[PDB]
This record gives sequence, C-alpha cells and structure tokens, in this order.
Amino acid sequence: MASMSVSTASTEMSVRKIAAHMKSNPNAKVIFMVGAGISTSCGIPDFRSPGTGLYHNLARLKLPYPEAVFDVDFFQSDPLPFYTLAKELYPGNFRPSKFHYLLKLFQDKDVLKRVYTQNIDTLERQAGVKDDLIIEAHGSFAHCHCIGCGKVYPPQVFKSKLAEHPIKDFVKCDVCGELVKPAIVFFGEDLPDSFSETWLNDSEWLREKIQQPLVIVVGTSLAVYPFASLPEEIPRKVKRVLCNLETVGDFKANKRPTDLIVHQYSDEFAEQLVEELGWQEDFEKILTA
Amino acid sequence: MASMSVSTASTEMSVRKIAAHMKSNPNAKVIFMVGAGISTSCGIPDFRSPGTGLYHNLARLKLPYPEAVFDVDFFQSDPLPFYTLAKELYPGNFRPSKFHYLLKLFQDKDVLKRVYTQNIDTLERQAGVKDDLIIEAHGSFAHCHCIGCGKVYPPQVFKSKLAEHPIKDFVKCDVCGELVKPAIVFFGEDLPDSFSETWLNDSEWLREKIQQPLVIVVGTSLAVYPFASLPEEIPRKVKRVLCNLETVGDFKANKRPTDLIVHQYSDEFAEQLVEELGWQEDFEKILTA
Amino acid sequence: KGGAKRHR
Amino acid sequence: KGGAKRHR
Ligand SMILES: Nc1ncnc2c1ncn2[C@@H]1O[C@H](COP(=O)(O)OP(=O)(O)OC[C@H]2NC[C@H](O)[C@@H]2O)[C@@H](O)[C@H]1O
Ligand SMILES: Nc1ncnc2c1ncn2[C@@H]1O[C@H](COP(=O)(O)OP(=O)(O)OC[C@H]2NC[C@H](O)[C@@H]2O)[C@@H](O)[C@H]1O
Ligand SMILES: [Zn+2]
Ligand SMILES: [Zn+2]
Repeated sequence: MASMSVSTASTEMSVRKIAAHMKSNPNAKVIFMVGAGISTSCGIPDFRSPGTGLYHNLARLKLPYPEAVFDVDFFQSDPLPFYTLAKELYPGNFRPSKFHYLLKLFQDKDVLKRVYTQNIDTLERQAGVKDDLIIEAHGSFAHCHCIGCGKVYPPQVFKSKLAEHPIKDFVKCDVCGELVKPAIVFFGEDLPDSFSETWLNDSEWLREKIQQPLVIVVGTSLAVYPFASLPEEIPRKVKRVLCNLETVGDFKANKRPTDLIVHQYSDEFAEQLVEELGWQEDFEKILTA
Repeated sequence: MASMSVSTASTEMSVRKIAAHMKSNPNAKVIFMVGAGISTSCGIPDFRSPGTGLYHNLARLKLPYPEAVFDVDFFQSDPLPFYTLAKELYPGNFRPSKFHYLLKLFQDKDVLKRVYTQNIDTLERQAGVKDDLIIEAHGSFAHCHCIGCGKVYPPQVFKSKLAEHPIKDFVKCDVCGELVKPAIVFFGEDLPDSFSETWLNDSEWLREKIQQPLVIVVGTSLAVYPFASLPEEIPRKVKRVLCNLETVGDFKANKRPTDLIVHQYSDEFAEQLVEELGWQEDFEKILTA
Repeated sequence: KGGAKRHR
Repeated sequence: KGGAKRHR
C-alpha cells in the first residue's frame, strides 16, 4: 500500500483546498467517477501491456488485438481468449487499494453520494462500499446471462469452468444454445439502465444543491463512451476535481475556471486527503482490518 | 515473445513503405533511436508504476518520488533505494525482446549504422549488437566509478553487494572515501563524450548521404534531454519514422511532410517489418538460438 | 441513453 | 554538448 509522490512537486496545497471545500460545506457529499488508474497499485495486469503474462497468452491464443477480448462478435467466434482473461482477472484474486478504502471512509463519514466506476474488478464493493452507492457502468462477474435469449445464470456456473486444464467446452444456454457470459458490458453493447437512471437523479441532485456538492474524477483517461460524458454533463456551477497523471478528457478540452487539477497517484492522493481532513484515526482502523 | 496489433487498424501498409524504402536504397543503413518502450515486453518493472513491487519497496524505503533514485544528491544522502533498484534491474535478470533481435538481424544484413538507446538494461548488447554500433547514452552497469575522485572500479565489486540480506555498508572509494556507483547517468549529470562525438560524425554521415539514409525512432516518449534533441537535429531531407503508441516529441511539435508515423507495439512492428523484408528465414534462426 | 460502449 | 540529463 505504501506510496510516494509522482514528481518532486508537492500537491498537498491543492489537496488542502479539497479538504477546505469540504470543511466549509459540512453537510455536503461527494460524487466519485473512477477508472483503471485506481486499481493499478493492486497488481491487476493490464491486458493491453506486453509486460503482463495475460497479454502474451492472449497473443498466443491468436487474439487479433487487446480490446477484441471484449468484442461480442469475437467472443462468439472464439471465447477461449475471454475465458482466459476471466481466469486471471476474476474478482477475489486481488485486494483493495488505499484509495478504494478512502471511498469506504467517506461512506462512514456519510459524505459519499455515489461512486461511478468503469472498472470491472469490483474492488469498491469488495472494500465495503454499499451496493446502493455503487454504479458499475461496465458490469461485473456477479451476474451471468445468455447472449441469445437472456436467461439468467448463477455466476458460479461460469466460474467453475475457469479451473479446468485446459479450458474447453464453454457454458452454453440450455434454452436456446447460445454462449452464456458474465454481466460485463462489451464494446458495441449498451450499459445497464441504472447507469443513466442514476445519473439522471444525480444530475438533478447536483443542480438542486447549488452544503455545496463536490465531484471528484479519479484514475480515468476518459476515452470510453458513454462513461466519458458525465464530466462535461456536470453542472457548470459545481466544482470539478481531477486526480490523474495527465490532464485528460473534458478537463483538457474545455477547462472550467473553477477546475482543480491534481497530478498525483490515486494512493498518494488518498494519503494526503485523509491528512488534510484529519481522519487518519478512522483511516488507520479501516486499513488494519 | 508472441505479440498482437494495438488496435483493429492494420499498420502493415505503413510498415510496407519502410521495406519499400529499404529495397529502393539497398546500399543504405538505418539509425535507430530507442527508449523504454522496446523493453516492456521483457518484463522489466517500471519503478514509476504502483503496479510493480519495485515501486513499493522504494516507497517503503521513503524515497520521496520515483526519479529521485537517479538523483546525485539523494543517492549521497541515502543510497539504499538505488541499491535496491539495482538488485531488481541488474543486467542478466531479463532476456532480449523480438525487437532487440531485429537490431541483430539488421547488423547481420549490414544495414545497421547505429542504435542510440536511452535504456540502461543493455539488452541490445546482450542480444548480440556489437559495441561499435551501440550508444548507451545514459550509461550502464558495465562500469563503476567513484563519484568523488573518479577512480575506476570493476563492476563486480558493486554487484557482490547486491545479494546481501539486508543490503548495508555500501561501496566506498578507498582513495577519497566517497560512494562508488555504476556508470549510469543520473539527472543533473552529463552524458559520456561518445554520445555527442558519435552523433557529430553521424550527423555529418547523414547530411552527406543525401542509398538514402533512414532513421527509425522507437519506444521513447522523447521527454528526457539532451537525448530528445537528436530527432529535431535530423537532416530535414532524411526520412524519419516513428514507432510509438502515441505521437510524441518533435513528431508532434513540428511534423515534417515526409514523416511516417506507426502506432504499434515495438514487437508487433518487428514482426511486420521482417515480413515485408522477407527475412523471416534468418530471423527465425536468430530467435531459436 | 449514451449509445453503445465505444470510443469517440 | 546537450547540457545535463533533464526534462525540458
Ligand atoms: N496510480 C494512478 N493514479 C492516478 N491516475 C493513474 C494511475 N495509473 C494510471 N493513471 C491514469 O489513469 C488513466 C487510466 O487509463 P486507462 O488505462 O485507459 O483506463 P480507463 O479507466 O480509462 O479505461 C479502460 C480501458 N481499459 C480497457 C479498455 O481498453 C479501455 O479503453 C490514464 O489516463 C493515466 O494517466
Ligand atoms: N511495446 C511498446 N511499443 C512501442 N511504444 C511503447 C511500448 N510501450 C510503451 N511505449 C511508448 O514508449 C514511450 C515510453 O516512455 P517512457 O516510459 O517515459 O520512457 P523513456 O524511454 O522515454 O524514458 C525514460 C524515463 N524512464 C525513467 C525516467 O523516468 C524517464 O523519464 C511512451 O511514450 C509510450 O507511448
Ligand atoms: Zn438462451
Ligand atoms: Zn574516490
């Protein structure tokens, strides 16, 4: 969990402002929007990186290119690649990062309104964030369904097929015969209704608070839609914070006067915020359990 | 070694042009300029990434930030961090990538004029590229010297200190008493004379060939100087190629009409070039030895 | 609703 | 000669 700054440049003052804004507006809550950046310190291998072994088994299995493992048409023509990545990335194989627990702390301090995650590792939930407060926009492995008729399947049936050596004979629907897959959203597929339904009620929640609101965007390159639309769709009068290594998306396209940009690692960012907030006490507790 | 494209977009045609230019100018040679990108598939852990264990031991040892491990002043105040990274990154702990061997193939086909590398893993040499043709601009572990008087030390004395548990009592010069370190160039230090001396003779070599020359820049974000000056210092009439995931440096600042940009992984790039060149025969041989 | 999971 | 190893 140990972290360190990303440059010699200190970011404590910028982080200080965040705590300042929270102290001024005590009865306010925060809306997080995160991505893959917040889970890198957890050891989750990037399938797009030639450094991970996951990437190489994929390359060997003749996958034409990384993102094809999340392509409907490819999965149907050859599901082994996806099954192989599922085996390596299945929930429970990793542990929550310090930033993940920061979300938990916020839930305990009743200052967490919602956390929109585009990650599929489900580390927010695994770290204790309640279901009501989570929006897994790209789905998870917690559910499974037939890609043909939609019948529901217990997540276990898919998981039991992952330990066989080798992996073969995949889960076919016993109603229509098509392949059954985890409730992970693939390119070309739509997101679950709750993504827009929750964003809808959360968009009105924000416009009506203008106890000022605070939306913190962390660890995402904002390159996948429609997820990447939430930021520009933030009430122009609601303060936006960005914790990333590079300034990306709408923060680079149409910067807003009130924008606060913090170039820092998500775990080092968490270390600083919990300091400027003075919650080291409850934090340490959570971290040691 | 197995690789795959980086997007569904094919880059074979662009790579085809490279082979075309080489076929047209048979008596010509190529000048490579590479960086960390060409060694990622080798499993070398990035000290700046919270995903590697190297990063975490550094964070624990209280290193203020990544690049400080290559900072003169910090090393002198506390050398344990650097020694710890040396133990993990020492030459011989990894094997050459397919791209590295591509350089070897070019040396065999007598079409390699020089390879300027900013990496310190020395995988070019380890892969068989001759000393004469290599420019390790940021040094290596092959040599060691006192940071105070400059006395020379066999690389072994430093290396033997890396296996002790724990690592303590470091190599001090037995002449002046200062710390002895590997011939790795640190921020704030200058590069060896041969970098500019060789670039000088190579800059004239290019201007005088205008058997047309071909300079291929691979796997570098061109963010470290003076290394990152070589590209803009390339004869405006000499074709420049860039094999990176992002268009960076001078290729983004002042693009030249004749520039060829290939967004591809260095290993997939190598696979394609050796195909458009028709050297699969000699390649396979090298790879299987 | 946002369209389908994509780029751009 | 290029100065010293740096950024920018
Ligand atoms: N430790 C840490 N802290 C803060 N920001 C970080 C960190 N590590 C990476 N990053 C940043 O987070 C961003 C992560 O981008 P990315 O890997 O593209 O993932 P996403 O969350 O946005 O997207 C998912 C992508 N994964 C598979 C599909 O290929 C998608 O394009 C990127 O812009 C980085 O600058
Ligand atoms: N497999 C592969 N193929 C092609 N390009 C790649 C690959 N992997 C990464 N890259 C690209 O290569 C670039 C590598 O940048 P970087 O990690 O900064 O390393 P350098 O070679 O340029 O520099 C060294 C840095 N390491 C320590 C010091 O912190 C330096 O700033 C980056 O812009 C990427 O888009
Ligand atoms: Zn069905
Ligand atoms: Zn000395």
